[PDB]
Amino acid sequence: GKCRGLRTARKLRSHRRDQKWHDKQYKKAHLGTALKANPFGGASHAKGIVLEKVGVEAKQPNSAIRKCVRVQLIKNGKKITAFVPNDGCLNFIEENDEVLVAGFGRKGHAVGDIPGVRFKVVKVANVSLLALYKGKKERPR
Amino acid sequence: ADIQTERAYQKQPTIFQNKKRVLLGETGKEKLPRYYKNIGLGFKTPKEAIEGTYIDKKCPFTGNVSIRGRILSGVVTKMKMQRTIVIRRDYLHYIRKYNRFEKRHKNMSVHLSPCFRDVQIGDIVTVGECRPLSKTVRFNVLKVTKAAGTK
Amino acid sequence: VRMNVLADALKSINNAEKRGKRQVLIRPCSKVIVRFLTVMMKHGYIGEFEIIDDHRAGKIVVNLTGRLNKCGVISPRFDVQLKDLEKWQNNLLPSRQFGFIVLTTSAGIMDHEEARRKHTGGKILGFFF
Amino acid sequence: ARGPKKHLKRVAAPKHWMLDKLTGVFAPRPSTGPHKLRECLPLIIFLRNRLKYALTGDEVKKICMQRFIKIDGKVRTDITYPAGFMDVISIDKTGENFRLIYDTKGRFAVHRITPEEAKYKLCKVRKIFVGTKGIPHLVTHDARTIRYPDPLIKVNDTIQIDLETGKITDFIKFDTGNLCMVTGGANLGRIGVITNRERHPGSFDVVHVKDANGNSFATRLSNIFVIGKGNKPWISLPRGKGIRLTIAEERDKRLAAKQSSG
Amino acid sequence: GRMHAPGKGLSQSALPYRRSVPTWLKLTSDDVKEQIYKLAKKGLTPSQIGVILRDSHGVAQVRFVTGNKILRILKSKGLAPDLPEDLYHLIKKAVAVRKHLERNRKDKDAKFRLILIESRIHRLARYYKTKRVLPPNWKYESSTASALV
RNA sequence: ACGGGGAAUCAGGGUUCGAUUCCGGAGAGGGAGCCUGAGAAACGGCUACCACAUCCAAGGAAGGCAGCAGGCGCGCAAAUU
RNA sequence: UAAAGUUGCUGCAGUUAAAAAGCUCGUAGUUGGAUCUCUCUCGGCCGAAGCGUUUACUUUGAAAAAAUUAGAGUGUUCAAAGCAGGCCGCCUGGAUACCGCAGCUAGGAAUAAUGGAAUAGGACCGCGGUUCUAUUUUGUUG
RNA sequence: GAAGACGGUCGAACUUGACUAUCUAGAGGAAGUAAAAGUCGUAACAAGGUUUCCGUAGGUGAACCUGCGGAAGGAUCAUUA
Repeated sequence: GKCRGLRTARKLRSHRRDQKWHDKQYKKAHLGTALKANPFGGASHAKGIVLEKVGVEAKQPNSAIRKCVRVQLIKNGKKITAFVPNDGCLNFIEENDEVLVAGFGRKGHAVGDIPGVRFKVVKVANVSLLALYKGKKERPR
Repeated sequence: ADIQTERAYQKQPTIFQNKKRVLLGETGKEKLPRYYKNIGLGFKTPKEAIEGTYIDKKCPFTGNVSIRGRILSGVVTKMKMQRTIVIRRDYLHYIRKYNRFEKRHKNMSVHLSPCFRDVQIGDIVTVGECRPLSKTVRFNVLKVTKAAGTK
Repeated sequence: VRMNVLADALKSINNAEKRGKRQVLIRPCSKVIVRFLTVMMKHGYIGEFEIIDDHRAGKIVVNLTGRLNKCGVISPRFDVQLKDLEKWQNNLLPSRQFGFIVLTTSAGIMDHEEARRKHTGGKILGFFF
Repeated sequence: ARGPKKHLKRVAAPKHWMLDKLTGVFAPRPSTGPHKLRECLPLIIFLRNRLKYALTGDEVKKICMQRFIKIDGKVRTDITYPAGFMDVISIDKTGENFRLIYDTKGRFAVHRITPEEAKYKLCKVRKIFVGTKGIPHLVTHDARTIRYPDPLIKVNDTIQIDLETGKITDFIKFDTGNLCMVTGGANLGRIGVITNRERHPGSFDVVHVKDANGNSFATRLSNIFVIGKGNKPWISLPRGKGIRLTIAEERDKRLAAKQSSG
Repeated sequence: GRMHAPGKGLSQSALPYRRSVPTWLKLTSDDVKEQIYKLAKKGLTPSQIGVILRDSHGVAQVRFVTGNKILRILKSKGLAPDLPEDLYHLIKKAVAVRKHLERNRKDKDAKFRLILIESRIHRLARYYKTKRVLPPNWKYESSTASALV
């Protein structure tokens, strides 16, 4: 059992502090390896340059080709795969253009069928993918 | 014993000892008055300080220190320095989240006058805060209370 | 070994009350145990009890009236101020209409209501309801 | 950091000035003077925020440079001059004398006094010392050095000072049964009779003071200022007589006054 | 239970309620003191003295006839041993186990039991040192132990 | 990781944040040394070296926006010369 | 951040879901059975210098920057705000609470620790052996 | 009373020695992980066709086999004077 003594404050606090390191979220948020291995470097978004268009095959139960792009981040030169969300939206992207990329919503985790893809394209050429999708804006010339 | 154990002559600065002598007033020794003061806060001057021969400029009773500020207590744990002893102050620190306490301690290096003979490890000492006496000494032993196990 | 003889006494009372017994034997007895039992009795929770005097430490035969739901000890004896008394009442008592937290204060051993009346904190010994 | 500071933020000013928070970033930094920074009322606060003869600090400067304001009988043109407890502020042009006195809320009230009572003040002696060929000097709470005081006068006593000559007229000893005011702490501004002083050698003495309404409180010895011999003050008191009211009593009094006034 | 064994034995003396000299016992307090003195001179420890006072002289409890315990009686007269009886017996048992272990060096059970006995010896010595029965410099050694026996 | 007052959340207990207008500290590109002065190891003072950089008639001279605006750069990220 | 009693002090789990060290000993650490119900003096219906061994605890008091929070008053046209305002020159506010821990202070004496005669150097009650008496020397040095 | 000089002291100071790291012109070796029920088998799940598993050691294309000791989470809570 646990120690219940008026002078056990140090032991209880030390035990709590050591046992917190066995929590995956606490260890992730307090070690620095996750922060240093995060391609965004702790940011919410990052700008990158599209290196090529790729088609990632959905996981085994489903069957589709998710259109993604290989982008190299300007901040650190790291290469990542960013999903191009909507349909026909890969047509809005051209090679070697600047894209603003956010996370996929699961904090470094793959989302849905797309295996190993944790980023999604938010902007291409300083215009949001949603504005191009609905015809609100057109690609800069 | 012989108080002149240093390369400089040891004396109380207040006392003028080589006043002009008198042959009839000589009785074997020249006689030496003792400078002593009472520190405040109801602390009695030990009989040693009033009737001793030691020279200690950091003694609260015969030296040049003033007792002002905190009056603290502790148990003597080391007596390996010259006129300085290491006492241990023990206490309980309250951790609020656990509503509990932890045993903490810290060691204070305090000046011990030669007027306090028979001070032992485990004795309780009431010390008074003075000006910095050395790098780490800021308290002077004012009173010594024996440990119950002494015999 | 045995520590907190009050804990053992209250555990014996609780286990006997769960079993429906009319009497319980508590040994060893103590001043704290007797004072706690008296505080229990003045509120009508246990009824009369007898102290058997053996010449090392007492025993207590407590008659049990089936009015007791839970008697418990709070170890360690946390020191409780008047401000924290409401939080302790919320934590330990089933309702604000009944149930008593027993504290040892400089005025003696008494329930939390009497502690508020005498305007004193203390150390929490236990509770009963 | 380096050298003295010369500014005072509006929110870092003493709270008894009752300054706003939106009327600028700075508060009038009181000049050096007889009273402490946090226990004084700068002349601009008195002439603008309290008396409302000025709407801006420039108007306070205009008023003061006409030499219309005298503190303790001396004309002061410094609009940030630190005026503190017991100071007499005389305006001969409008013919009114005030004494800087504490209210039971711990704030300098606008207390009007007669021209006859503006001729003197009360000063608590802060120290007495023999110096300069044996002359006894006495220092007061307003830094007034008086030579050759009465040998009976000791520290914590009160002396009546004639403002024209700056010399001691009479004195009240610090003793049980003497009227006094509290000049610091939680009980600031309260007036009562000293009942017991309990000494703490090497520490602060604590003085117990009983109100004229029976209420008793305690302060540190440094916060006591003897006001009168017995229970009669030697100076006029504010609308409240040093009797601090509870919030319930004050609310009841306010409601009754509004009922009986309008 | 036992300090160094898994046993939870309950056997022990059960003292009677009365704290009075029994009716059958005609021995006065001084007579019991003299018998104790003679038994101590014979070289018997307080446990043995109490055993033979109970078993042959009808002295149920010497404390209830004399008002003093046997060890205290011996200390007052001045013929009490230097070190206490239980500590002496523990040291004797440890010496015997060590002497056995020198000629039987493959007895790991003997080594385990010697460790247990020496732990008991150290606990008792620490207690007696806090109570100032033993000098603060007193220590138990693996060489001078047989001298103390 | 400037500290605190404090902020978000919070049944009770707690968890996280506090560069940021108030108080205290530190620094003025990095180090170091000084003059003056009551007060500075001051940088909208000086003297060097280190890095960067301006004008030159090539002999020399002159620098310090983590002040207010405004540029560049950096970036997901922040306004008027 | 809450949800997360999925970091569990309150308040989690550890036969088989993740998990008790192979087994004892052992120092520090943590925890530890019953028991014990206010005195010499001073200005005659007071006042006290205290050492009653202290500590923890609890209660009180003092002291403790505003701003923020809580909160009193006040129709910013309501409100977030602000510290203003109100009446036919006058009247009134600019409250109050909290401010942890450590330090200071005065009560309580349950609980927890500690201590007081045991080897008698033991408590109270009146004197010897080594010395000078803080000027008891007041018509003068003494 | 200026320049200057000796001597001290503080002491910055375009590279070597303890460069802990990272990023890489850089192939190799060993893994892991994800794809694919492609290939060779069938180790385990039924007594899974030699009961399974543990520690240890050796051997093998590979699952694995075997020796010694242990466990039942066994396929026996039982087997008889």
